[PDB]
Amino acid sequence: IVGGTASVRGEWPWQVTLHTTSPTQRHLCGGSIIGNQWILTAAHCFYGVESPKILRVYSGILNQSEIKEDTSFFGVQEIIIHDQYKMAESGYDIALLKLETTVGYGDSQRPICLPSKGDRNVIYTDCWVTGWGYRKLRDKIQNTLQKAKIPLVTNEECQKRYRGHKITHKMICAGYREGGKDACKGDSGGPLSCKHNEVWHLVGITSWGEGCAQRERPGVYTNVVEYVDWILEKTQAV
Ligand SMILES: COC(=O)Nc1ccc(NC(=O)[C@@H]2c3ccccc3CCN2C(=O)/C=C/c2c(-n3cnnn3)ccc(Cl)c2F)cc1
Repeated sequence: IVGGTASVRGEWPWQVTLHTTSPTQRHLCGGSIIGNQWILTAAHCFYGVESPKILRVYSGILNQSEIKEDTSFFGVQEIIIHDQYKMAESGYDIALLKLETTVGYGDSQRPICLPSKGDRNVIYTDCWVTGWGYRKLRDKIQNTLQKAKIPLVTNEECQKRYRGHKITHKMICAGYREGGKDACKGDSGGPLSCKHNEVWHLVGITSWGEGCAQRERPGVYTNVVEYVDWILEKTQAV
């Protein structure tokens, strides 16, 4: 996160840190708890990931220093990547992780609500991007979970900012015209959470952008409301 501040413990209880153990253990991507065995993240996180056996999901973490060999995590049973996904810049940048065990809900770890189909017309005024990513393009994974409040940008304005790309309605952009506050390397897959009628909704999945927090280069997120039926298909299968 560029231009962010340290979060408080339990502020984003749906935020997870997805680690890979190959070749050594390290933070790979952010993610969100959406169900007791379901993590919603970005499909691009799994480039070259051959098996779910190298993945570890950590919930209820404020600081990366909380994670040692003895720290409990959730194993990943299945990686489900959207069938139409090719690359982040083309859309469909969405994946589900089916966990090997159930997440026990509490004040440190709980699910974020998916946006409603009726909430497609609603205007979100209080949106936040969170993660352990870089603070500048050449930086490092941060110890403490950072947060930044960012305004949502219309599809029309976002398309003006990205000539040469096709910004579809399955994408949602966010950022200040002048830049300064945005997601950066290591934040991808994490949430873009918006508070509406005192309830937090998973509005976007941190996906891509040209650089980090650049003037007139908003962050591009998977527009979660457009994938609600896909999420239900995968998580509510008979
Ligand atoms: C040695 O340890 C490390 O350096 N760890 C470390 C650990 C993890 C990442 N993740 C990434 O780079 C991941 C990642 C993960 C898997 C496969 C590929 C990629 C590439 C994209 N990506 C981002 O985080 C997305 C950046 C991003 C962004 N940036 C543009 N350029 N940089 N940021 C601007 C706006 C928005 Cl919305 C973004 F979402 C990097 C370094």
